[PDB]
Amino acid sequence: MNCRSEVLEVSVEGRQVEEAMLAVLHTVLLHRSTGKFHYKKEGTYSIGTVGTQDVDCDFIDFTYVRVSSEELDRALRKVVGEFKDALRNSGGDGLGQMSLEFYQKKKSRWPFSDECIPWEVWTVKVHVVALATEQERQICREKVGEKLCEKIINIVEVMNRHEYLPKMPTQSEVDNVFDTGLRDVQPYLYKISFQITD
Amino acid sequence: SDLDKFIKFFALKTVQVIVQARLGEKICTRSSSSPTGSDWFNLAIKDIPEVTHEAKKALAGQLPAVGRSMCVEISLKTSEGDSMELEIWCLEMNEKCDKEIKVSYTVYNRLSLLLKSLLAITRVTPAYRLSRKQGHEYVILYRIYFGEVQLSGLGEGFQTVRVGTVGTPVGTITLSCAYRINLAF
Repeated sequence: MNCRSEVLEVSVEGRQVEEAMLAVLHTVLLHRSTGKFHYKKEGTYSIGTVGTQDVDCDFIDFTYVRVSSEELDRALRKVVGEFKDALRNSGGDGLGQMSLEFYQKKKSRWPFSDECIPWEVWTVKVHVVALATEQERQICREKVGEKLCEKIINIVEVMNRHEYLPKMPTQSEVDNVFDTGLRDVQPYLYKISFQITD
Repeated sequence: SDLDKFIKFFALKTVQVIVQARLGEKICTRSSSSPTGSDWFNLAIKDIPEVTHEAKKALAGQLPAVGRSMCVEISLKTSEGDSMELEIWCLEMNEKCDKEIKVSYTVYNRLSLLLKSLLAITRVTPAYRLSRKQGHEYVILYRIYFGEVQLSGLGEGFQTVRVGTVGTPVGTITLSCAYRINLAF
């Protein structure tokens, strides 16, 4: 049950912040979602099909795979955009982070005080750097791409090391484990937040 | 055995994901709240008929075991005819190296997660961008074989990435990629 946390760090130009965050967040959500559950009265369930989609980055030499959910992608794009704005406007050293937390709603049989109990946290730290020339910008597109390849490999490797997943829920408790509010896909319950540290 | 069935289709879908990641075209499939007919592991992965044929042909009714691994070789062939191995994807299995396991959906879901990891990783090895840029001075080819793993041909310093592992009552499944990092003639 013990909550697991992972931290990733990337250095990027301002114009790459959104794509870098989306690449990481969607890779994690690809692993932390399933098809929509449809229960029968006896407690049996069928599971829908999750589609996936290649996404080319325009500001990074990189491609990531995401779940084919317009709703999920809209939600992530909104908060990532707000994070990028906050980072640009903060007037600091260009340092911030986003956290993606998977949690369960406490069951009555559980001895916890909080109503939301996390079981996985993913934190992506960013440092924004400014470049002087188109030359450097082109190089940065290539190099950030190579770093994101390393980050995705790291995500997959740590995924395999995380043994815990929530118990598959009965019909009465599905909303304690999964976000059932989307049409296409069924993510584990999650919250996204960000901080601006300097 | 429902399990032998799971492992067979996991192998077949593994080949589909790798070959489709090397076509030179972005892949896009749709979700469905309703269970789609003959999609496996709750993932929309369309089957290229020719690939299913080569995969079944190589497997020949066998499943991975010690000394018997399913390998997918990705290579580059220049317009002059010279060939170069880029990647070897290896689907391996351990022997009476199992786990006293749970209900069926559990192992099924773990295989599902491994395919999701494969989807991600196939986009971040060097051959991905090479495959997207193929078609003129070179093309990307694939070959499937079943037997002993041979990692020659990948050049000096080739890297290895572990996509993941799945424990089952009959052994541990492992999926990995060995890939060339220096293009050389």
